[PDB]
Amino acid sequence: NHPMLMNLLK
Amino acid sequence: KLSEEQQHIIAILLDAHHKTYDPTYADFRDFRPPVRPLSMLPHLADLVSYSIQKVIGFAKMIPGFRDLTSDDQIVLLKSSAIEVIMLRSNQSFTMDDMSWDCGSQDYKYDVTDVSKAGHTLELIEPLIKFQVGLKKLNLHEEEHVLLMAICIVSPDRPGVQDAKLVEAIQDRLSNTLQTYIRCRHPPPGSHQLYAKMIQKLADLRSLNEEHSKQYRSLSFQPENSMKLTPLVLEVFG
Ligand SMILES: C[C@H](CCC(=O)O)[C@H]1CC[C@H]2[C@@H]3CC[C@@H]4C[C@H](OS(C)(=O)=O)CC[C@]4(C)[C@H]3CC[C@]12C
Repeated sequence: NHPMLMNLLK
Repeated sequence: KLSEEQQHIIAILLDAHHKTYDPTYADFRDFRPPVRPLSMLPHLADLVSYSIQKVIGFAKMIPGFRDLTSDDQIVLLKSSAIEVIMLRSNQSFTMDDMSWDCGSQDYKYDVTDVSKAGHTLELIEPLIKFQVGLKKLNLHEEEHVLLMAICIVSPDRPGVQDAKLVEAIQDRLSNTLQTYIRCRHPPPGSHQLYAKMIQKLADLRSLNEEHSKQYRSLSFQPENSMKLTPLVLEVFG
């Protein structure tokens, strides 16, 4: 549920 | 004796840290400026938000971390971020004047500065005592970066799915740290050093909890929330 965090991890 | 695998882990975490912690603090200029009530909140919110991004960059380069699910990566970083920020901050912390000295007087933060961002002494007094105890350990950079990586890859964090893989990754790191202390850390500095480092991880859980509590209070009031960043709002909730 954490779009920004996901983006930065990928 | 340090295995080949273990030496490689250390070299990678050192480079990962060098790539994500600028000891000239050049980027601090891009933050909303400091002001010496919630006067320091814009600056410190930006600082923390930036630091969150840097921690994510560090975490990504941890041996084994890539093998975790996306969801697991998310829950580890969400719960670890504040702790790793507090750990990594030890590098700028100086016991001379109990301050974070990030290159210049503009970016030199003392008890009163970091108290002007909505957080009370119930967090700051223990945070500062933490920084003192951690600084007295006189860690080698190798130990510092291992401790941050261990902190991120903790199997007990709330919401972790594949706890056994998280444990496996952490063990590799723990075993590296233990072996490194034995081989490369001279007595007396090395005396119970592993046990004292793991104790710092316990202290950080307590600091995280208190930070959470105060973040809820701070952020309950929309006019204060307004002053944060979208990343901070997402990570801390
Ligand atoms: C300046 C140093 C970092 C120096 C370095 O990296 O070398 C950092 C490390 C830990 C940080 C503190 C962590 C807890 C608090 C978070 C808060 O932020 S908030 C509203 O939740 O988003 C801002 C105030 C706050 C009290 C922070 C102030 C800035 C500190 C002290």
